[PDB]
Amino acid sequence: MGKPRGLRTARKHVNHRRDQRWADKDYKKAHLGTRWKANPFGGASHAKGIVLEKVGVEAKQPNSAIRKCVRVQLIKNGKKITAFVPRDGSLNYIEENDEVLVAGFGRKGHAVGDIPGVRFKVVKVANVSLLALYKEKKERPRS
Amino acid sequence: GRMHAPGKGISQSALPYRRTVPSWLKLNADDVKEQIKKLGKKGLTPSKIGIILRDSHGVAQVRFVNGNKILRIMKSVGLKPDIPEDLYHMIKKAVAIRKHLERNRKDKDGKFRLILVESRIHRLARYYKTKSVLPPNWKYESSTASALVA
Amino acid sequence: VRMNVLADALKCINNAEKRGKRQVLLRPCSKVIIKFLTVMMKHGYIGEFEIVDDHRSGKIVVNLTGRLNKCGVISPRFDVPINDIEKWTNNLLPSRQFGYVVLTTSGGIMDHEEARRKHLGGKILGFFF
RNA sequence: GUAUCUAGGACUACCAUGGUUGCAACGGGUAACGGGGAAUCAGGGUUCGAUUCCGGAGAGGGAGCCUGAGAAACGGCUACCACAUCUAAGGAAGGCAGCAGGCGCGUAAAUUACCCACUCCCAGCUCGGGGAGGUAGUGACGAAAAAUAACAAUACAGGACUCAUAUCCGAGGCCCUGUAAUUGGAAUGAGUACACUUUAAAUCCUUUAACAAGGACCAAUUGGAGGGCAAGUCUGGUGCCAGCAGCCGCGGUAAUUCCAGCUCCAAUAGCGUAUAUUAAAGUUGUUGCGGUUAAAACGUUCGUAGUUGAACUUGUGCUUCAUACGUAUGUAAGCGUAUUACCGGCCGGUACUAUUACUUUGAACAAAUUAGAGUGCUUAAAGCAGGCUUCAAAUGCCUGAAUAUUCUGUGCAUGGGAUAAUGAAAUAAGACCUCUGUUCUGCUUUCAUUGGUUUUCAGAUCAAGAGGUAAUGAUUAAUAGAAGCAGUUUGGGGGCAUUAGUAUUACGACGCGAGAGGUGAAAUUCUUGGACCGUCGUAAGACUAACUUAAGCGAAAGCAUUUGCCAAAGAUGUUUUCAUUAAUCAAGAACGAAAGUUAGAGGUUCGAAGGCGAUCAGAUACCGCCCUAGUUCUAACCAUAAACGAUGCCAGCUAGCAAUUGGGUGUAGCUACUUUUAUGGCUCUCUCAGUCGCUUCCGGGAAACCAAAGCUUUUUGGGCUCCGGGGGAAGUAUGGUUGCAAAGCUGAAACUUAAAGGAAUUGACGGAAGGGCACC
RNA sequence: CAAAAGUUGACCGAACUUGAUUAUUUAGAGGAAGUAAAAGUCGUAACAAGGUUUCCGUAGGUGAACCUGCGGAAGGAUCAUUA
Repeated sequence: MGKPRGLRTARKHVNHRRDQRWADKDYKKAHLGTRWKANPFGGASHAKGIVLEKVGVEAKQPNSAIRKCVRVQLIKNGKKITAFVPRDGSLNYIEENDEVLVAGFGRKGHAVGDIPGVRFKVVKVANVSLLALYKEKKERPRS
Repeated sequence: GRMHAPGKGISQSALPYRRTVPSWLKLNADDVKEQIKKLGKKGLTPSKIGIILRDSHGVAQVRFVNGNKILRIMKSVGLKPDIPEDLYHMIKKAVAIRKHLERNRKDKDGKFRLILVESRIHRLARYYKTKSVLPPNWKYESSTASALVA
Repeated sequence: VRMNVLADALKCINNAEKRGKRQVLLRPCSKVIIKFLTVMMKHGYIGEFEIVDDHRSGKIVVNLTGRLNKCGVISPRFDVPINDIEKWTNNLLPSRQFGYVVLTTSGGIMDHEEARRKHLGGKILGFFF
């Protein structure tokens, strides 16, 4: 069924393989270097950005919730991202014009769950971490 | 196969097992050889000789009586036609149907089939150039083809 | 047409044993097939094979014990550099104890067991279990 | 020729027209130095490498140069361009991608420490210099080893054992395990800290006094507890709010998901999370996917590259010997145009010999790494130490720091002759050999020496004749293909001329009258009397109802009146020919319904658009009328359709029956006839190749189904192409291409989103279909 | 005989200017898409013959859906019966 299974067909497999791997979604991303070109992270694990605005993101059905996201502009690219503030209360911790760490939601891009267009997480406000602040183990550096 | 059409239909020559026989056949290899020369001089192609002689004689197979096939016999005595007979006939048909198309243009089935008849000539001729029975870079072109048949 | 003649015959054998049928007509039987088939005989996998002299290309009638689960044919004949003998036997053979992988080796068409004794690797023809 | 250390288009004159390319060149991109290597694995692979080594490269970007064995050097110079510096204003001087340090960039990375003691290098050197390197400091990238307590006993707890009693139930009580902040003395230093050891000198370790244990002390975590996923249907607060949730989902007042508490679980000196990668992922498929319907056959074929490719061609054996158990023969030696021939005593050379791909065995494979040998680095990561008679006396005895593979492939050398190709020579200047001293090329010994002449030798090759030698050079014809064909024969195959039939429409004549078309009912529209209709003819254009199919042909689109011609295709048949020609295919091409388009003819019919009557909120529609482009034909486009049998093509094989198309073998079958025949058609019988059906699989599948969608393996099967790898965006954007244009091809992504599709099942529901049942 | 500043002709040629070219980035009136849509406005298009079977190619017209015309297919509502 198909494959050139002859003794000296040897080039043809490689050629055809590259024609088939053209369609391979992970290899498209790798070869075409889409991370650096289109994705707001330049394949860079974290990005520090500046907080523009706090957004009251209305959830997709069957869930009626106001799910509290934050608009962030990365220092390297000026690119606008909406990132979610995970773990409790948290917009109260964000404060407009603070320096915030933008991390992703572990989803190979793709918008969260029932949360429209929020491909990203927040892990830190003012270099402390959100996480520490909720538990109360740490207290916010002044300004 | 049937490369021109989908047609699976094979009908081919069942050759009698006995490689030396027939025993009843009074006639020498010289006798059959002589008739092959005479009929070939009359302008009979080796196919036409091979069928006519079987019925008229008994020549069961030309190969069996005299060790050499018709074409080989003709060649040794120098009766061999410049282009092997199978090409001659294909080339005759291609010229004939091309002449038909000049007369009756817009036969869409005929032109399509015109390509098939040239296509087979080129391929079959390609083999003979390998045998060197055709001088290397011998080419089928239509201009010359018309003359060739006649 | 029939680029590898080998596989066409050995498929016929599989299909035949799938009925349970003790006989098969094989077409158009090669030297490689004759050597494949003699290799079968030694381990008792098939009963007697007989090659009829048509002045055409040789047909074979196979007599089958039915000891054979399945017989497969390798094309392309992948170059075995002696230590891929171990890899190829593991993959397609049901057991390490039994089942012969069949090669075209320098000294003949031989099983991998025989090939190991002679220390002559090869190109792979086949698998019989 | 010049240059140079050197070959060399490195450079230059002259002179040729070459060199590279679908085996992807040239160009563009690359978080692209390369390799040794690393990561992750069942293997196979995939990914990584900027960095601890090796080689090369560069030193802001570039160029030029001196010295010197060596630098086109930058911690040399000279220049420019860009940067930076000082200045008494004339000028001059510089390269942290060296070590620290600072700034900036960023997700992201340390001390303005000490030393040549170790390691070693350079120098004129025993000695100096050394941010080469070592040393400390910083360092949860990462790896490696675990301090943080333990036992009786007391307080009650469990489980055996006993006394019991034997649902119940109490008393004695044990190796224990514990829930207790009850007790009691013990243990051992992590830490601390003399001292010693370390060290160049300090540091920490390895040592060890003095010190340190009732945790509240020597005082552990980070996520989770609805499910995935391990553990609360807990308690307060909140109540689809806050917020939670990688996903599905939770939260609308028993919240087992929230926020806490409490209880607990899972992994604890680590764990969470992000990003990249790999496993899973069979979701990339070489190994090893899918394509009827799930995402998938290009409309179809020709067809070149590519790719693939049938059978036949040193080989079987016989005998005996040795050697495992009368055997067996596998091993050894014999015998039949490549194991023939010497020399030296079967051995070992020499003379030797089809090309390859492959494969075999060798060398040649950098260390680290990787695997791992030897070995108690006190464990261990691993270090490469060290162990021994012996802590005696003592260099005494000593093993060491292997072996493999990754450094692939390749190349070298060697063996095999299977597989797949190639090879003479059938237009025989064919292969040997041998005879012409025939031919041509061609010579150092010895004729004392040295030179000239010519013989032998023909030193040693070649080429040309003639003869003898030869199995003397032509393999089958794949239930492969090509081709012709005795021919038989098929078909709505194609083109052209032609022919018939009625109708639809229109017209006239005739003829009789006030209605007619049309529908759900109607009205428009047709008629003022002669529509509409009848009858008769004729004009125009179109088209072949029924017959006509599970029926044919054609490569496919498509092809249904008659007849003629021209050529084609296919099945059958062929003891014809050819003798692997072939199979399938990027590219490229041929044909390619309809609409749409260019120009005519043609326009009857139907009839997009328009305008009309009803219907209907709307009708713009279905419906009714008029009808345009269009249908048709011709010369051109277009290249697309459910171009569908949603199913690539070629080959073999795997199941019964009856149809069905065609040919053939037998018809002592019926009928047609000549005195009966001979002939023909059909059945009957038999068989191929065609298209399918039925019912079963005797396999596949998720099923519906499928005799192919089977043989698709147990991660495999003949050969070959094309296409899919979540759903949408999107067949769109963009560019290129083709097109007159309409369009068509090639064909993304951003971003969006947890489903999406197919199946069958049962319900519900129908202005889908059939039965019943009741004076709601 | 050595020999400085200067200097002749050559070859390398940084650098600069201007045309051409390529890769890569990014402003933009406005136009024209898609998406999130999640309380809306207008229709019922398809899903049962969706009350006009569905659906394809292609053109035009309708507010839109869509309708219509021409040729199709069945993924139909005919796997059919019907001398």
